[PDB]
Amino acid sequence: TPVTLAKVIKVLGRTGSRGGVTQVRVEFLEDTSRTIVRNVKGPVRENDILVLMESEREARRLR
Amino acid sequence: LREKAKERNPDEYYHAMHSESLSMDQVKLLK
Amino acid sequence: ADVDLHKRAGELTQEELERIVQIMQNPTHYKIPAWFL
Amino acid sequence: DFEVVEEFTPVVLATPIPEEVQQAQTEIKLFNKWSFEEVEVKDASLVDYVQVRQPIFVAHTAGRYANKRFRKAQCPIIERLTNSLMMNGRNNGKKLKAVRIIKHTLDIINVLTDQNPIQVVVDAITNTGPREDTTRVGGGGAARRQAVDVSPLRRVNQAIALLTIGAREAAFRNIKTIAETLAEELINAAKGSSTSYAIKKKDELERVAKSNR
Amino acid sequence: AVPSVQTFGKKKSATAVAHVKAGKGLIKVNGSPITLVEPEILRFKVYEPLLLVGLDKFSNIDIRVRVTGGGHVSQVYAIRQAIAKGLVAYHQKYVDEQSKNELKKAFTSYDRTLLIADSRRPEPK
Amino acid sequence: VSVRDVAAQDFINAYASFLQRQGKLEVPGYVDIVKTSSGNEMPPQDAEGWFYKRAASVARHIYMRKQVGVGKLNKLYGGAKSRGVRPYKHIDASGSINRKVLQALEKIGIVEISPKGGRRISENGQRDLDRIAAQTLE
Amino acid sequence: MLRRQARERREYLYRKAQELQDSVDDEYAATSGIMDPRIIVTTSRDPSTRLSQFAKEIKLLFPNAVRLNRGNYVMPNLVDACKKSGTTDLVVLHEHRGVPTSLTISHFPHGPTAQFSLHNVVMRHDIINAGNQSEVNPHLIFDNFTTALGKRVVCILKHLFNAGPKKDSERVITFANRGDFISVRQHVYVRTREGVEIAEVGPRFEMRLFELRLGTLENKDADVEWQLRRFIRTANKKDYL
Amino acid sequence: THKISDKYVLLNCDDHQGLLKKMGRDISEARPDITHQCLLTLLDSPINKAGKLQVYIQTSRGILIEVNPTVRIPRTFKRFSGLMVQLLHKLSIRSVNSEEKLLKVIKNPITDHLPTKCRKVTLSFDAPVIRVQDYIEKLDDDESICVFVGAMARGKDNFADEYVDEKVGLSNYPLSASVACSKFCHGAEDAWNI
Amino acid sequence: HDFAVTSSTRVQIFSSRTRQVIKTFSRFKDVVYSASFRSDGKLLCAGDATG
Amino acid sequence: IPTHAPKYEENFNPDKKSYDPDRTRSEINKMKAQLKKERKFTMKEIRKDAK
Amino acid sequence: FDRTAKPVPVITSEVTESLEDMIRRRIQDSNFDDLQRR
Amino acid sequence: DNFDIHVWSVQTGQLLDALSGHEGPVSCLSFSQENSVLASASWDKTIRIWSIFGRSQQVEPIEVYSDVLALSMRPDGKEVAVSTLKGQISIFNIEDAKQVGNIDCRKDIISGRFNQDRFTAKNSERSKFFTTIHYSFDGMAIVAGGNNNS
Amino acid sequence: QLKNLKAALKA
Amino acid sequence: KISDLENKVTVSAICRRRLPVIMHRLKMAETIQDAVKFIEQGHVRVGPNLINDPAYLVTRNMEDYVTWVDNSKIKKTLLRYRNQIDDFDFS
RNA sequence: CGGAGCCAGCGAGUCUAACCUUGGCCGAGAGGUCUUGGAAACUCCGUCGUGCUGGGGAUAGAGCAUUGUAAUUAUUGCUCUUCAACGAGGAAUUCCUAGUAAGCGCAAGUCAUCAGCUUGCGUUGAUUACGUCCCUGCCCUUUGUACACACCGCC
Repeated sequence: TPVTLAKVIKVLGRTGSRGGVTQVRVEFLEDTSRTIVRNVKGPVRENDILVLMESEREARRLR
Repeated sequence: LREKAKERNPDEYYHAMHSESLSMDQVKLLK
Repeated sequence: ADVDLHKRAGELTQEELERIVQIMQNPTHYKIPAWFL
Repeated sequence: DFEVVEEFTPVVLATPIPEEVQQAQTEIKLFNKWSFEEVEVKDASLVDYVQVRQPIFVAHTAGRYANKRFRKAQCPIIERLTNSLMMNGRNNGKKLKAVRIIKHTLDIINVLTDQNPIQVVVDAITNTGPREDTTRVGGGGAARRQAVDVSPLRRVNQAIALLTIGAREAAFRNIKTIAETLAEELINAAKGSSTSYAIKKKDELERVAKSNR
Repeated sequence: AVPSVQTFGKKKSATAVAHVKAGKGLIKVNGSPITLVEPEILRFKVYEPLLLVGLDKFSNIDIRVRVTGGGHVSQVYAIRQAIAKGLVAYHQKYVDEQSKNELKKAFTSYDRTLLIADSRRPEPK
Repeated sequence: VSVRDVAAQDFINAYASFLQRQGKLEVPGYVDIVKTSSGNEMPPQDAEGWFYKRAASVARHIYMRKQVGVGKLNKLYGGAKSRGVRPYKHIDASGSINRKVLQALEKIGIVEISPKGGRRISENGQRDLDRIAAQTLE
Repeated sequence: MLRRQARERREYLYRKAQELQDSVDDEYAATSGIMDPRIIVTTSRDPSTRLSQFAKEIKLLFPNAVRLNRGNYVMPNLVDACKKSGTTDLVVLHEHRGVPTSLTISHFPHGPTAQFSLHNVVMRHDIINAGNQSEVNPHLIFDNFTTALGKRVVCILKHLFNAGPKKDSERVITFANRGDFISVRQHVYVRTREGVEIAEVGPRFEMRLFELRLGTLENKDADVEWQLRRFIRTANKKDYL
Repeated sequence: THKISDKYVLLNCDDHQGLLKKMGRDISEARPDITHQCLLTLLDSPINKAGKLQVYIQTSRGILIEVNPTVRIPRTFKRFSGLMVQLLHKLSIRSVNSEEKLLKVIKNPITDHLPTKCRKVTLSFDAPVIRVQDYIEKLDDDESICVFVGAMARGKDNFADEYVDEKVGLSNYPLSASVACSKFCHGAEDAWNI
Repeated sequence: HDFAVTSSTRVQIFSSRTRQVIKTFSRFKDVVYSASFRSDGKLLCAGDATG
Repeated sequence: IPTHAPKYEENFNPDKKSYDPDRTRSEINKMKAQLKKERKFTMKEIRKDAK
Repeated sequence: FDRTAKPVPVITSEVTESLEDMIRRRIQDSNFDDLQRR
Repeated sequence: DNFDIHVWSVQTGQLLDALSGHEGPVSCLSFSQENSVLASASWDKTIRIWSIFGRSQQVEPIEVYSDVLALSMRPDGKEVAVSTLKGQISIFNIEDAKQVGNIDCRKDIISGRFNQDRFTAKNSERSKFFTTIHYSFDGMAIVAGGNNNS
Repeated sequence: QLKNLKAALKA
Repeated sequence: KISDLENKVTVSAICRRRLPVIMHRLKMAETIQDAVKFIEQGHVRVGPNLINDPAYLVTRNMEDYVTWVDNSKIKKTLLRYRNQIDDFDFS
């Protein structure tokens, strides 16, 4: 599978998430344009690139 | 004296703080 | 009985085997004190 | 052409310093054996979370590296490796024991497969650390999983924990010990052989994530 | 009457007093030379003060270091602190100040725990 | 050169080899039986020479310290003990072996009886000790 | 700043001696109701699990309290680090085989340290699963504190609670004197039409004061304002000895 | 078990009248005898005589009991029930030389103590049945096989609906559980040359 | 400067400067047969009789 | 597979002590236990009486 | 003989009944002596 | 003379908290402009990086050699410059706590010979320090002045 | 504590 | 004290804030006769800045920080007699 | 296992003709006798060895002493054999965020508690969160008054 790298730019606070899963608004690197919200598990700062296997599916809440 | 040690005040200063081949008995005569 | 303590038991031929059995059967007169019992 | 001379006398101190030490004074090698130059992280997204840009002499730089959130991602990768390796019930605070077994470990991965041992441990970390993961979503009581991603700090942390606990499980009580079994498990995880416990656990975690994504 | 200078260094409870004076190279810990430091695996932790800057800045001096108290690794951290700050004090007040703050910039660029210690205890959360 | 210039092993086993190939020690005879302590669980592993290594060790040790006695050497050569299920308390070393090795050093001529009791380095032994460390560094 | 702490504690000793001549007391009158006090709870050294869950019960008992870990914290730099944190009270617990025995209260900005033996404890962690504590800032009730030492201990003992609770504020905490044995329970209630019904929850114990020193915890040179006299020939004849 | 007074008594369907309703559940499913018969056929199977198994039995109460291949279960039912509370209380019983250990209680989940790579099936009467021989022969020889054979008397086999995927059985017929596990062990024999 | 000899259950290595035994190798469950060196002189391969 | 027999005891009660093999020390095991619990009982009762 | 001090006051159902009707009479009076915002 | 750092809310003019932490008197403050961390600095030779927002109140001390005056912060919020009493300037990174460099500035200020003196005109450490610092908005130049006329 | 106590004492 | 400031604040108290007698009560000198010599030679700072006039009233909040400067002969000989002369920070 | 090396800090009311010590001698060992005065963990170098293992010492015997008068139910130490049990602990549950968990010894015995222990002292010293109110709960508010600018604007 083609894995892709993508840089976070904003950690969305105040969303109703599962404890231990923080939503984030990541954006790709092959083009610097199209953004996608994902949900990451570990501690995440701003602008540290993370890896994505799925390329198109948007994230949601975790109840 | 333990109380004065716990209050030592580490910046005190005064003028006074600037500074064999023989037997036993004849070392005293030597000195 | 004068055997190197890592020369393992597949070795140790008959003169040393007879010697160590002789030590274990005559243990008094080999300069071993009352440590023995 | 170009020339710069700074010292002029042959500097020899009155105490005789060993020749390997006064050779190491030119460029700091790890354990006076391994250069932190020419070590690059072949993967992206784990640079600035491993840290191989500071040539240290021994993995015992005891500075305060834990009283912030992210400032345990800047002490070097082999110091994090030996500090994660030091812990069990039989040993806590046995860090000179942990340093000497990491010394034997990287020495014998040199004598087997000479790339250079810090290069081997760094791309071992990158191949070990998983990339997708599952969490327990609530659902009122249903045991449904859900697929999330992992930040690079979580990837590096879980990578060093998986390597260390894999060497623990591989020399709990059998023939070898922790040094050579960390060597063999780490070279398997560096090559990518899928025979090590680390890549077994990474493939299992990514497989269950792929399954119930 | 020789130009001497004396510095102190301390981790947890160990204490290291260092006398740097104009000599010919020798570096002593309790009389024994610097090649023989006891725990044998942090010998480079005690070397790297005299390895960041080159031995030619140690050709003219000689260092005698008494060390009491503390455990093994606290003692060797105390010796590296005493060596580093003794070298920068000797270069502060007996050779050029440009060499002094060049040494100080090199030490504080490697790590500033080589010079001063975080000697303030904990946080009550 | 000195004794402080050379490390633990490189002085002690070198001086042990020197006293071995000199052979002027006169081992106690009840060697190969003894345990060097009350808490060991075996005699030493190199019975053809552990007395020479112990003699070299006490030679280095009284070079480094000033004046020692057999009780101080016993307390220093002792250690811990796996005495059983109960928690562990400190033990002592073997006084007969320590007196035998100090008497052997007395009859060689390295040590001598000082005031305030105790045994110290003699002049000939003082010249002798650092020489073999100089040949160690050589 | 050791000369500053020495000068302020010498001024404190003078203020206490002057107040004892011309008899809310002197140590607490600057902060009787303004500052809400903060409380640091620690155990002795390498605590047991039962002692640790008792310290958790005490932290849950009176609020604005943290349960600070105690392993290899040296006592003088512990109390001066607590001073530089700028909190108000320290509470140390000493156990014996899981049964807690000493409760040392130290109002550490140059204030008094009382010490209490702590006889018959009951821990809700090893009896009752009924839920969380109420954790409201409580009311306090005190039974026959009439001696001057009783007023002193009720001052330094109720000046560690949250100041000015409301009417609805549920839980009450009692300190009853039954012959120099301050019995402590704490309850929640409702108002029935017949009356009131209480609900026992949290710890229960009784503590006897045995030292009350004017200095801080670490010094041991502190001038004793009061300590009990176990071996006079009239020990069991009066109260607040 | 039930400590009544006297001492323990097991929980069968047939050992009393109303201890099942006394504890507060149904006498229709008080079924440990199919567990005893099923485990003794799994132990006396020839693939167990060759030693290619390890039998994790469990209950509804979350416990996990591992038996070795080398276990000689007592042949009767009364001696088996006498062994059962020794297991359920002492949590560990020895051999005749008492060095080794053969009937142990272990932590949860079963997926922890299972091997690294393993295929997960159940007993499934409500399933298109694959032939067991070429079913085991289909996959290769690096991932193990586990069957989550229910010892239910009546009900739904939803107990392992969190890891098990391949819902497969042996027929659409009413079989016994001993027959189901013996068919799977004989299919493993024909697959692995026993 | 070194040579390895292969006795029964005990492989020794000698040095050429002094010609005395300097190291042994005796973790061999049977008689040990072949002792050889790698060409970088760093590791000793010993084939024994157990396999 | 080498097969072994599980050691256990019929009508196994955890509250009762196990089947003692040796009759010569069964009674001393029963009594060195009873004695200890009865000693604890009598010391606890006399100190409650004293208080 | 004679003894130094009164022993530990053992907690009996009578003394917890007296403590409970003390505190319930006290909060029926609502005479709890807390601090004040001053 | 109460060794603390007070903070008030400017929406409702109340005292938010008595944010303590030092051991002596503070002398110079600054908030950041990118993360809005506080960077206090006090005469216990210590600067103190505070993060007071968002459930944490994270403290981080940094320990300078001599006494400390005169803090200023770079306008990109990545480092903080501090003067000392031993005639020096230091700069500290704040997402880290390591230094970057120390400008030595005790040889290039000329205090004046007072008319009330016995001593000389240069050796007397009268104002051989910098009572106030500021960064420049590009981020490189630092201007500094003290109780002397330089 | 208060939830279940008050609910059980009123109901 | 509110209304009895009529009787106590006198010369013997308003001169007790002076830097010589505060120096002598801090035991930084033998007597006033050479305490004035020290603080006139300009060895004694209070707070960060050096103070030379020997009529200075050290306040309440500055009595804690009236200490000798770094790089001075008396600080050097004090640390020499105590034998703790940490010569990294100038003395 | 066997040699070898090496670093602490709290603490300071004694029998001084029988207590405690520095040193000499005796015995493998414990201990004795004669005179003087009043630091483990750790590190290094060698030997096994994946085995109820040598881990492990419960129990039994044999022998040498010290003390309890006189062993007479073995006073405790040491030496050699005898090598039972025991293989990291289910259901669940509790605690814990940095010189912390934890490992390690060393002192003292401070009017209440504590000798089975209690408290101090140092030694070595990590992993993981440092965010979120989704779950469990707890608390507060639902007149903004607080005086600018801005925002909200009937629970």
